[PDB]
Amino acid sequence: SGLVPRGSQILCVGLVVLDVISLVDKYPKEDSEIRCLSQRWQRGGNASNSCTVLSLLGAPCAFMGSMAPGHVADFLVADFRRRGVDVSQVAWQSKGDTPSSCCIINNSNGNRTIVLHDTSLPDVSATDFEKVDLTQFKWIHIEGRNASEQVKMLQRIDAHNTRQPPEQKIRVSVEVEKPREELFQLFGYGDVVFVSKDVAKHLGFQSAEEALRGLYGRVRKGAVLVCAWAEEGADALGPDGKLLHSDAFPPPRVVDTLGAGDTFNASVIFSLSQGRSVQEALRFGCQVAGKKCGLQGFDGIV
Amino acid sequence: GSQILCVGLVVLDVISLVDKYPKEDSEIRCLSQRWQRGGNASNSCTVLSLLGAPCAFMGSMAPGHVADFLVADFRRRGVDVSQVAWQSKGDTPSSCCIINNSNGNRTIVLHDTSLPDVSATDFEKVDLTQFKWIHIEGRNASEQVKMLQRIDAHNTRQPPEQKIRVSVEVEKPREELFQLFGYGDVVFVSKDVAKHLGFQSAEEALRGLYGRVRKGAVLVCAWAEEGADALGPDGKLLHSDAFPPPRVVDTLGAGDTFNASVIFSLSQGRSVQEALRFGCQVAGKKCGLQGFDGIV
Ligand SMILES: Cc1c[nH]c2ncnc(N3CCC[C@@H](CO)C3)c12
Ligand SMILES: Cc1c[nH]c2ncnc(N3CCC[C@@H](CO)C3)c12
Ligand SMILES: Cc1c[nH]c2ncnc(N3CCC[C@@H](CO)C3)c12
Repeated sequence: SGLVPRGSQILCVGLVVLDVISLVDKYPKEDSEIRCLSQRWQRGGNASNSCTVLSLLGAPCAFMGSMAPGHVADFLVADFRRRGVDVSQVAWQSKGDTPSSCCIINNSNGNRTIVLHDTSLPDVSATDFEKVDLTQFKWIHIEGRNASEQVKMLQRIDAHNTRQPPEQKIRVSVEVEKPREELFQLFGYGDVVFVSKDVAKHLGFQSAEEALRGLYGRVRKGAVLVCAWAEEGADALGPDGKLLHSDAFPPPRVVDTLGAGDTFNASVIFSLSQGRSVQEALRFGCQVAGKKCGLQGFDGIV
Repeated sequence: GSQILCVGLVVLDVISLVDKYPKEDSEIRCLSQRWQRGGNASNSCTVLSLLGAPCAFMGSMAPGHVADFLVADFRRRGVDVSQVAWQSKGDTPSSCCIINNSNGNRTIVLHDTSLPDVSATDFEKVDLTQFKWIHIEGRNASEQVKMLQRIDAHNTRQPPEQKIRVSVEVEKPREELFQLFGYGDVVFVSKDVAKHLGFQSAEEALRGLYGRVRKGAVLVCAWAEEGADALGPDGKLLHSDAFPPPRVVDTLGAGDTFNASVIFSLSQGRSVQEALRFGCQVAGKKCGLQGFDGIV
């Protein structure tokens, strides 16, 4: 670990996983030995994917998540490094395994069959977070997971900010991506709040417009609420009450959708961290995420 | 001539242990997962080493951290890797494996990395004098036949006391592999190959395929829980009942266990009948355990 200049990095707090994905002709019959058409060993997870996108955009970035030593962590660490991601903030667990999965994509019908391996590795805690020196970060993005612990992380950033001049304040964003009640208290934190179409739909909202208008009362004064709605583009709503929208930039053919949401989030953060307007950041997010949809993985999203 | 050589594949097996076989389009949580060194010839080496037999492995490997895991695993077992055909181009093959805990059924989705297979030229470089037995996992047929001819030629310039015993495994039902029938003192033919050729039992497959073997060879056919059979030059059919564990939890590498145990028993001077029983016994014990430890 080298010298990191003060206020230089974008930190993403969240999950990492190893997805081994095999493309097959037909679904394997039990007890057989078959040859797949293609196989990919892919690093995944929301905060993890956002870090890859930030590095490709030209931002110094860091990942903070829980990992346990082992073969899976070795591959994942080498993959983060291959993507220029700073792993120095990883919270190494003394017991357990790093999450991984085996996925089979049937070419004949596009069906995804997944076998998850999760040893319920302890999440990043408020005590893990207090030990971090915040000065090297200009932006902190939190993937909503263990809400009561994450609220303490958010309150610690808020206390740091109170004692800083405006140019030295750390910008904060949160993502509420899973429809779990406990996460809904995170709407009340951060400068930028991302709400997924899936959470919006589970809350009974039928469009990005309904979601923003219906959830804006849950956000902090002055915060921007953002909701991507796949092929319908994305919307943002700020304190001025003006609903902002950008149309989608669909690829010629959609090849890979995992994790186009994470590419959108990382692109919005990047553009806002560069001093661009909410409208400009929305458009940039739609452009990059839309481009990612027609590409396998993250190469060439530029 | 004190080591046993196995020529074939070394594969990283990513294993998921499930309570029931996954239904298509489902998302399930497995009981447990592990990385295990696989590949047929590679698994036979693991078994030969636990049986106490000095052994060596010969197959293609590409450098990296996965190869570092495979190599350190070979070395931990005490398998000699000095003959590994190290590549500069490609990556190590890996497979996604499902093991059903309710019956021990194993389902393998192999990723073949187009790694160049071991050639006749790579084998010519092998100093045959250190080996008492050479087993070849059938893959690139024409190249393997030249390796077999090289062992045959070596044997002609040796007394019957210093002759290298040869075994061949025809596991995949691929036409090219049927010439290997063919060569060697012992020919292992899978139930899978036998069924594809229209045979319904190990005995019917042995009578139907004995014409294809070289003079004085022994043809061996394992048939899972029906046990295993063998046929030698005397025309006498030999059978061994299986040794099923009360709870079959992992049959991954059970076939490799049977092959290595038969080879070991025969390399020790036991009869074909005794070697068959031994193969069934060790493979059966393996079936009731996860992996290879405790087969003793
Ligand atoms: C990389 C790694 C795998 N398993 C680990 N377990 C504990 N600490 C680690 N390290 C030590 C070097 C410095 C640091 C990375 O930047 C953390 C690791
Ligand atoms: C552009 C596109 C075509 N088909 C899609 N399907 C799903 N998501 C999409 N994304 C990714 C998230 C962000 C969203 C902003 O427009 C676009 C697309
Ligand atoms: C003993 C047993 C129970 N269930 C099995 N299922 C598959 N193979 C089996 N093996 C291993 C290969 C060799 C075969 C010996 O004839 C037995 C078994």
